[PDB]
Amino acid sequence: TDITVNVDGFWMLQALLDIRHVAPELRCRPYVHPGMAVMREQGIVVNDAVNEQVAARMKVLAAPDLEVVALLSRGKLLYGVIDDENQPPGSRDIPDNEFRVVLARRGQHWVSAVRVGNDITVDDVTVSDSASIAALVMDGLESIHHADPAAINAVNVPMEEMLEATKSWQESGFNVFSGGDLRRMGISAATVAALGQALSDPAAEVAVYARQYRDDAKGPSASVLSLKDGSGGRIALYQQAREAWLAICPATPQLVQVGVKTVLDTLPYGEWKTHS
Amino acid sequence: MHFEAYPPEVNSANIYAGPGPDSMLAAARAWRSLDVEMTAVQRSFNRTLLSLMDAWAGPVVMQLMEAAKPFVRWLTDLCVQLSEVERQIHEIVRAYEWAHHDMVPLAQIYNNRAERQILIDNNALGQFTAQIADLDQEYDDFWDEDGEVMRDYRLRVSDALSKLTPWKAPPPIA
Amino acid sequence: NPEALTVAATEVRRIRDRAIQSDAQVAPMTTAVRPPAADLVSEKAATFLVEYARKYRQTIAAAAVVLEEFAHALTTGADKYATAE
Repeated sequence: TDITVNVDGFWMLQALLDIRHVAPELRCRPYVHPGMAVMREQGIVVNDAVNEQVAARMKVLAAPDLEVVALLSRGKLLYGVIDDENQPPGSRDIPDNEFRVVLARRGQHWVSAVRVGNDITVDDVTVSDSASIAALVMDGLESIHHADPAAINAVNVPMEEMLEATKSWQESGFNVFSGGDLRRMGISAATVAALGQALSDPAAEVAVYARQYRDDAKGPSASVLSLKDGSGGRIALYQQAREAWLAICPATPQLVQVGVKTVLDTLPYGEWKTHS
Repeated sequence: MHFEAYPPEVNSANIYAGPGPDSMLAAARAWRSLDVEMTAVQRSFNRTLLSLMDAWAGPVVMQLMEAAKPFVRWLTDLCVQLSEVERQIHEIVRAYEWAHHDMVPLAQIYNNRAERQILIDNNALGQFTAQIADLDQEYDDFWDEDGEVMRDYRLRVSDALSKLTPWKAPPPIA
Repeated sequence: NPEALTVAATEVRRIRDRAIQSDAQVAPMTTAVRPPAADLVSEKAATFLVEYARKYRQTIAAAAVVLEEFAHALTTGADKYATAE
């Protein structure tokens, strides 16, 4: 059922099916022979047309009603930045430590596109509710790095104040001895310790967010679910659905599903299971 | 040529750099002059042949006119080709001007990239991540736009050149 | 009429001079075309126009050979009918 192509092979499918863009997280080239005869041996292109089943999947990515995205990392998540001087402009490379997962649906059809290295893999996927989406993400993350939920209590802090305070804290390497501003907002000693570790020296990170499409427009989720593994526990940061409030949470199975629900409930056009 | 192979920093910089169309405009004036002078040449040649005929009517000169017929025709075809060159150079200059105009300015690309880096610098808690992806979509839209601007430029220039057919060698007379 | 051939030879060489002169006068302008920008479309255009000017110059050189031989033929024609009286 599943298919695996590189970035150039993916561009050929775009040409063969006249698809312009797909999710930017896949980092392909827009569309405005020897590489073919490879996809013929794998049964992707029969005669000179894309297989009916694979064509269908690619058309979901070509025009989804919804994209739900997960950026995973081993170590600190870099959000696509490679530090290398000779990196060309608009490089299609992704850092060696990143796995990108786009879950797209058009109508009732849920498709997955996973980019790792230079390889994009396409396949059908089973998605029903926020739980099943949380599951897929946690499975993906656990595969990189196992960790238990930090020993902390959920707390809600004002988003603006927490960013300002986290930006100073960053300047001192997120040192727990400089955690006093966060302590004064009423965040636990234990939370400040665990969060400092997750921010200063993570073993694995995950950002989850989404996008929704209407007639003549698009819009991102107002909230992002972020997971980080440091010394003494996985922690879950996400914005409550509303200025704004950040939830800081132990990454329990439950609160992780709550956070995914919040991401999905912060899309601009409402109901996300059924939308078109 | 698929210029979408290349990022918008490449397609935009390439169109903004270089000397401009002055040298093509000057060549167009030069080709106009040739059109003018070679039409005069053609007209003088017809008059010379006709007045030779009028001065000495009879078989010898008629056979001379016959042996000149290929060259007279060639000369007419030359003049028709000459009168197309100025036109098509100006069509190409326009094509260049519209490509220059429609291409995405560099500042817009650099700002996208600079804005994106600021969000990343401030993304410890991960809450800018979707805005970061919107900016990547915007960059990809610049890539796309430049791609289609260069496609249309290629096709305009291509059509113009296709109307400038090759010079044929003159036939002899006797 | 012999003299008519002689007259024509002179006029044909005068027409030849004009073709040669116009070619030369503007050759520096037709062959100095630069690409207006650094892209490959601009370069393909400029390169075509330069080559097109060069081929036009070969062509006029050829046509000036053809005209000179016409003038020579008219002259030699005139010296036959004049040296037959």
